Amino acid sequence: ETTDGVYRVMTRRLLGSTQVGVGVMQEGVFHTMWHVTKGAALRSGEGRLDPYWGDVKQDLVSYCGPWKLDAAWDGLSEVQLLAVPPGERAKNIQTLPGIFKTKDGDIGAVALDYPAGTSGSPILDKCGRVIGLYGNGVVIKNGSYVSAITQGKRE
Amino acid sequence: SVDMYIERAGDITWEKDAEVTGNSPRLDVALDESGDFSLVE
Ligand SMILES: N=C(N)N[C@@H]1CCCCNC(=O)[C@H](Cc2cccc(CN)c2)NC(=O)[C@H](CCCCN)NC(=O)Cc2cccc(c2)CNC(=O)CNC1=O
Repeated sequence: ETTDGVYRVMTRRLLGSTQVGVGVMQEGVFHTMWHVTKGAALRSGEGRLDPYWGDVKQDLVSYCGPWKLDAAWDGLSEVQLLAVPPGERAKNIQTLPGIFKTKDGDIGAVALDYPAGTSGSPILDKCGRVIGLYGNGVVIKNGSYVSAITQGKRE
Repeated sequence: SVDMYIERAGDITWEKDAEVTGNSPRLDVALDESGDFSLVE
């Protein structure tokens, strides 16, 4: 129920399902963006995953244990979004990040535009390590999208 | 209540010889205490 990999986050009531996001299972912990689950518990098969750590400002939440993803964008190299869009199989998109310049420093950012339910898809370095999650971003003047490469702290 | 659940969707693997794309924008942004980014204009 916690096998390593990328997962869709789905909701259903009485009718069909909706994909609200995506996340990463690593080292027994499930990692997604806070806005996907709002910190609610997750079903995994017959099991229940409870939120362990989260932070609204970083827009991140981990389940079953503390945040495990610690790889960082090197500030130089191309990256891959492993996009898991609603209704489509996972696909890798390579890009050279831009930069969100903030008063607290620079954050890598990817100019790649996918449906809202792609939120939580992992962004990878060339070793396949997850350097952050896709889906907290901004809309620029022409209506296109730029996502921060959002990474947590592994304590 | 709403059934929020997960389902496996793949292995996490860098793809060699991948489609490379998108630009590299240099944006001035602010981050508020609700986790929302906005453009500084
Ligand atoms: N608008 C374009 N071109 N592309 C986006 C791509 C979305 C990728 C996944 N991320 C999200 O859904 C988050 C949710 C979200 C929303 C609010 C707060 C948080 C948590 N801090 C998270 N979202 C975003 O970051 C952005 C910027 C957020 C700025 C702070 N509030 N929010 C939007 O894009 C809204 C939007 C604006 C204009 C048109 C459309 C949607 C219509 N597009 C779609 O209906 C599918 N595409 C789209 O929605």
